[PDB]
Amino acid sequence: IVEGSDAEIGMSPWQVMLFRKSPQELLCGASLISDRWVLTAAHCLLYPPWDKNFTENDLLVRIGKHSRTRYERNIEKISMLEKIYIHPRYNWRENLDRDIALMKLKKPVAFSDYIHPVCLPDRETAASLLQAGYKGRVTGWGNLKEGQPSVLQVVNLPIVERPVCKDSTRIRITDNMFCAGYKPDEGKRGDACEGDSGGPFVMKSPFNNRWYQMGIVSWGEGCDRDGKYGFYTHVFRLKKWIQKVIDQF
Amino acid sequence: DFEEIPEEYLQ
Amino acid sequence: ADCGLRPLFEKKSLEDKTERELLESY
Ligand SMILES: N=C(N)NOCCNC(=O)Cc1c(Cl)ccc(NCC(F)(F)c2ccccc2)c1F
Repeated sequence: IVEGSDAEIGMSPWQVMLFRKSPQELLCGASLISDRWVLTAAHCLLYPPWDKNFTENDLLVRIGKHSRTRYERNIEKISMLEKIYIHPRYNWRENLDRDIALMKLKKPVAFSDYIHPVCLPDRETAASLLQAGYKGRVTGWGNLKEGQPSVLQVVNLPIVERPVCKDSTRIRITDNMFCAGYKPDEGKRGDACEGDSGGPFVMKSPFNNRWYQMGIVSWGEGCDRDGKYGFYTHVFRLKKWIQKVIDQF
Repeated sequence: DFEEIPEEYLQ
Repeated sequence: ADCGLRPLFEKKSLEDKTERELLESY
């Protein structure tokens, strides 16, 4: 996260860290959506242009974390994966369209002050909250500039109008994405960056006071460049696939 | 850089 | 069923430092 702040303890209890077994390193962020399902970005697992293709056994998920590198004894939980599901029509060849993946945990995780699922948006929440100018929140342990933080970082960013997202890039934008960030002339900055991928873009409903995950940190060009924006996977647009995977497996 | 995690998980 | 409600914030009726920024944008 670039131009963000240290998160408070327990501020994002759904934040998950994707951790490589060997070499031991941070791969991506992710989010807890139930006691054994974790949502993340497909490109975190499968991206052939960089010879990236991880399987259930290459990975650990670490839940309830705050420090980036410490083993947070008695606080964090570490889980193994049972199965990984990548969207069938994830487009890694062109534009990272449908950049989304589900991960089923070997065993359900127990909730605590530091570990708690986020909600998935219903059609009406999405309709009401996904609007240009509204702000959402992004979190991650990713790079601080286009170097690495000691604790989880947070930044609030406004949703940007569709026409503006399109005119800022040569990449072909789809309905399964939205962009967010400040305009060059708005004075405030901030963006996700490398390592933040797979993390949640969340919003707090003014109606029921619950936090909903609206997007998944997907891609951008550099980090926090003027006239550029972060792009996020549109979670609701892909909810049918999410729901399908879950009640089948 | 990262603090070692218990060996059982690296399994 | 209990999603999106943080034990250390919503459940105790405490606010985090910047959530107001979100609400004020809506
Ligand atoms: N919010 C941000 N500042 N970054 O977001 C989090 C960092 N996520 C990534 O690094 C994933 C990623 C990957 Cl795997 C491949 C290319 C790009 N960017 C190059 C491109 F934009 F040209 C592009 C876009 C999509 C397809 C082909 C090429 C990319 F960002």
